[PDB]
Amino acid sequence: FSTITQPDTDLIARQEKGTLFWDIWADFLVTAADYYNE
Amino acid sequence: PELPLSTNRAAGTQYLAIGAAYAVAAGAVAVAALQGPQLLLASPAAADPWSSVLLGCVAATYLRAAGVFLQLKAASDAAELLCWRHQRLALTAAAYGMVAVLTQAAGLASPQLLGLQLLLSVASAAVVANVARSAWAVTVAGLLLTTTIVVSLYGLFAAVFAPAPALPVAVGAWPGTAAAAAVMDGSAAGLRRLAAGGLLLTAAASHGLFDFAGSVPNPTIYSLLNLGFVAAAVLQSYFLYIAPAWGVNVNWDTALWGPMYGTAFLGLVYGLVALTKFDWSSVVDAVLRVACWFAELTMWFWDTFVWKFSWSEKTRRA
Amino acid sequence: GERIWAWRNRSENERWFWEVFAWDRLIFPILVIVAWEYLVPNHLVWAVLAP
Amino acid sequence: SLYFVFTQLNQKTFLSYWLLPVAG
Amino acid sequence: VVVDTGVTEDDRLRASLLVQMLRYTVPFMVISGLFWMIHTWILD
Amino acid sequence: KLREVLLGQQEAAKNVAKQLDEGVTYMDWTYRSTGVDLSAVWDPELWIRFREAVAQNEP
Ligand SMILES: CC(C)CCC[C@@H](C)[C@H]1CC[C@H]2[C@@H]3CC=C4C[C@@H](OC(=O)CCC(=O)O)CC[C@]4(C)[C@H]3CC[C@]12C
Repeated sequence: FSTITQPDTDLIARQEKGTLFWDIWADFLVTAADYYNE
Repeated sequence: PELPLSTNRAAGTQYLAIGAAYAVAAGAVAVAALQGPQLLLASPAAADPWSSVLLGCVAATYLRAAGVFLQLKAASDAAELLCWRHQRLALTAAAYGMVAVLTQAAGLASPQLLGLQLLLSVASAAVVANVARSAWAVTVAGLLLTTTIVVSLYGLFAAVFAPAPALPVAVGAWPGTAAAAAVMDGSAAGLRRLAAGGLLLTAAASHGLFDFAGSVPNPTIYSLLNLGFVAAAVLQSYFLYIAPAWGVNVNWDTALWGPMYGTAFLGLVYGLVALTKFDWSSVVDAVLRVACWFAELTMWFWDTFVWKFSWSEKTRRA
Repeated sequence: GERIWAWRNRSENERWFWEVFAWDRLIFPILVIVAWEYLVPNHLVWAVLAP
Repeated sequence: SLYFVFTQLNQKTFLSYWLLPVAG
Repeated sequence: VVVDTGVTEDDRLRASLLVQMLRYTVPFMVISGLFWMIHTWILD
Repeated sequence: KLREVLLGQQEAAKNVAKQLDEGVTYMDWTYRSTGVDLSAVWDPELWIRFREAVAQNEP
């Protein structure tokens, strides 16, 4: 039961892409914004 | 019940004197081994290089005996003949002469053999007996030294406690003379009985160093004795490393050449390990390095050829 | 019901042993190691290093 | 301060079970 | 004729047991690698 | 640098090459040395044909 209810390829890829776009790119441009502060 | 300057200075002078004698005599018997075995003995069977190489071993070991007495010089100068370990050293020095003289009774090669041997053995007997009567009123390198003492102990306890070996017959070997298909003789027997005493000397030196610097008095100035335990060693090995070119038969009799070769190797590797200080925990770092490498290898193999790591392990968040 | 309640209050160590410890931490690792060493030729990479 | 006991060995994967039939 | 043979291991079951495991596991690796090439090494 | 060192021997250099080739043809040394018996999945004929093809340049 706990094997066949893991996230399939779609959700895993979504997780990886979300971390790439939000775990580095979001906070970095946040730092840039505070350095520079619709 | 301390030891004032009297017995201390007397013992020191005794030690330096007898040790200088042993040292110069060791150099002399080295050049004599380079000359021949007819240099000191009278056995007419001495036309073989095996007596010569045996005498080279004699030379190196008497060098070691010199090192031993210089060790006792440096040690008793602080009046260190109060701890029971120096008493151990002295009683084993007495046992040197004990076994030597009782085995001389059990066999003698040439008059000069007993001459030199009993000379310095009676020196030892007198000094240790009277000074012990006076005293009555008062890791890795460790592994090498332990195996050295026990290998030399075995060499002696096997060589003398039995009468003598018998050479290979080689049936049909020129039924005339040239000793082919014959027994052994005075020269051989006594020259060998010597070699046993040389390995005894280095045995006692090593048991002393082990039971003294097993906490490795002051651990460093033993550098003196260290040279006496290394230099001799390597030169000994040198002769052995050319004994095949010399045309000697070193392989038929294990009861003599075994201890010599093993002790030469052990002394050389001891010098090497003392040059770089294997801390008995650096082998742990070596094995951990090779194990880390092979772990990195099997992880790659498993993930590439057997079953991906992203498949077999669980994923989170859903 | 009362008998079950009494028995359950006296048997907590054995219950945890048979539920959480018997297979997972006593029998499974022994079986696994013995079975791996039954197969797997008498090499060293295979007998000691890869396990 | 620990005891002398094995560790769980199957909280991560399931591959280990593959040895029980094969050996058998 | 110089007739030559092999080594011929005597076990037969410990000899072939790590190569048979590979014969069963490698196909999945090939399939996954091929489709990975297509859908990720191109469609990055 | 290696040309003279290889031209020197000219006999061991043609013994080791022979052994290496005959050992890569039939991978029968693999069990005693690595534990995986690669001789069961290896095709000597395909390797021999590969060798001769690259030797003659005829794909
Ligand atoms: C079910 C039948 C067939 C056998 C029962 C097995 C268990 C009751 C045994 C087997 C393994 C044992 C364990 C093996 C190792 C240790 C370490 C050892 O720890 C101590 O020294 C504890 C003593 C103390 O210092 O208090 C002994 C207890 C313990 C946890 C044991 C507890 C009892 C266990 C689980």
